[PDB]
Order: sequence, then structure tokens, then C-alpha cells
Amino acid sequence: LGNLFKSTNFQSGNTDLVILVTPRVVSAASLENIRQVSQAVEMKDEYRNT
Amino acid sequence: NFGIITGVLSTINFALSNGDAYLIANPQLSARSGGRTDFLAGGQVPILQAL
Repeated sequence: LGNLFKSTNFQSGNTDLVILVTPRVVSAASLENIRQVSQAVEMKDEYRNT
Repeated sequence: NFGIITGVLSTINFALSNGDAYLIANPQLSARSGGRTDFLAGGQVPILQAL
């Protein structure tokens, strides 16, 4: 019953953050470059089909 | 002419308040010996600062 004679203000929250990196010695034929090249091909095909 | 005119006034107070606040900040960094690392998790506000 005391809530009829009382007012409450409540705040709560949290933030999570991670930053991580990965270096690799590559060439133009390396897997890291090939995947990005193939991603661009799919981007062009998706544009063409709309 | 002799006399007096006077009076009193009053105010009643029954205020009552409480407050709590908690915070923990746990940032973690990595750096190499002889190097330096800086980290910011927040914002920026504009300030007028001219010669």
C-alpha cells in the first residue's frame, strides 16, 4: 500500500564492446583476397537481377 | 493615534528523499613492450575555443 505515497525512478543498463584484429601475409592468390573478389562478383550479379 | 497591526505566517514541510547509484567499468587493453595503446569508449561534445 505504500506505493500510493511514494514515487520511484529507476535506471539500469550495460554496454559490451570487443575490438580484435588478425594480420596475415598474403598474395593476390591467397584465400583472404579470393573471398573478397568472389564477394564482388555476387554483388554485381545481385544488382543485375533487380 | 496609538495602536498596533501585526501577524504571523507559517509553512509546513514533510519532504523525504533517498538515492543510490552503482557503476563498474572494466576496460582491457593490449600493448607491446616499449609501445603505447589508447582507448576511448564514449563520445565527443563541441566546445568553442578560439584565440
